[PDB]
Amino acid sequence: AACAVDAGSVDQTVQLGQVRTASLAQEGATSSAVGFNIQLNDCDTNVASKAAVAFLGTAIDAGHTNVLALQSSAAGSATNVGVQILDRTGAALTLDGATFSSETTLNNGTNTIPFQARYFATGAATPGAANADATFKVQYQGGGGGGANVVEGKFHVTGGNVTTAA
Repeated sequence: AACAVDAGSVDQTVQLGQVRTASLAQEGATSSAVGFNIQLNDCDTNVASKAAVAFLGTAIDAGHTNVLALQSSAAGSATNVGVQILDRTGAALTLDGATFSSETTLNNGTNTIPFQARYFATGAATPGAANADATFKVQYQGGGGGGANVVEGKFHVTGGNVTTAA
């Protein structure tokens, strides 16, 4: 409660564009990264000096706990690729709702915590839609153990497509 999550951040979406299978041909290949942020308003640094964000979603498998599984689709979604959420240090965050981003240091009032989303291949990707969803929670570093916003934010990736094309 040191801050409030901006309503525009509480339910938001990133679109990653179109990716070639040739660009996701082996584990660890990545698509281009697109930025987003979590905006906090009305921050009171009497209460908290720093904020961080954790993300929860279904991971693609046990060996890739920081890769978000894609939603199924009638036409067949891409396989061997999911979505990563990168914090300000470039690290992809484990999607267990308990692995927090590095901290953003706050001023009073409005602050933005920067992130990126990208596709990450776990193998040789195959073509199809590549949409994903996650939830997020904001935690503060402040007195008495800090605090947390009671809101559960929603993050979405839509408009994504993996194709086999030149």
